[PDB]
Parts: sequence; structure tokens; C-alpha cells
Amino acid sequence: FSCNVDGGSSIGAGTTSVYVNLDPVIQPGQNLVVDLSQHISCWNDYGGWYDTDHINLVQGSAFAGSLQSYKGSLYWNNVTYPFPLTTNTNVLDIGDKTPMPLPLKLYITPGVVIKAGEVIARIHMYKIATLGSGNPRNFTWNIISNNSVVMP
Repeated sequence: FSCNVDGGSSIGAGTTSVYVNLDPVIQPGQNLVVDLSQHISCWNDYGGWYDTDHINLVQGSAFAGSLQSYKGSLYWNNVTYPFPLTTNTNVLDIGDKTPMPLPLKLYITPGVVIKAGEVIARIHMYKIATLGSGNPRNFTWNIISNNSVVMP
């Protein structure tokens, strides 16, 4: 099983930065939307569903730093969860060789409110395969803003 970030080289496990661009001014009341499906893609290395990969997001995935007082949600594979995650999410099954956008979005309801270069969130993803022990792997996606977000 493999993933990549913005069409970069493939990743089999570990921590990777995912740099995102946010709306630089946000109204009070309103969500910021981070669409990670436009950043992360993943695929099965053998293909054809012979040894399908089971992927879920893991309990404890959370905002970082001063974003921890903000409410949030996380959309994963057709289900909306409260963020930070207090449970694991449903499982997404990956069997195709064609890189698939991760069905993953993050909603954030907050002067400067996000700093350029600030870790916004730490999303732990788990993979296990179907055959044998399953060759379980852990991924962490550190989401980081390219730019400041301000309230007017």
C-alpha cells in the first residue's frame, strides 16, 4: 500500500507534512474547509483487489497548538465525525492500482487565527491488508497552513 502528497514520491508509512492553502479572511460563524482529497492519494500496489487494503483514521487525531480550542469536523468516506477524533472512523477499502484521492475533508470553526507555517492538525491513518498478518502500517498527516487566517 502506498500514498503520495501532491503527486510526490510514494510513502509506505511515517509522518508527512501536507501543506494547504486556506481562505485568508474568515467570517465569525463560518467554517474553514480543508479539502485533503486534493492533496493525498493512495493505491494498492498489487492491484485487482487480490489483497485489499483496509484504511481508517485513528482515535486521538486532533488539532495542534492553539487550534485546540476550535470546533471541528472531519468527513471521511461518506461519514462526518466530530474532530478531534474520540473513536476510530469507518474503514475505506483500497484494492485498485490507480491512485485514489483520499475521501477526506476537515472543517474548522474558529486578529490572527491561523499562522502561516503552523501545524493545524495531526491526522493518524492506519492500514492493514487482508492476507496473513496484514502488514499493518501507521501514517501521520501533519496538516500545515501556507498562509495566515485572520478575522475582520
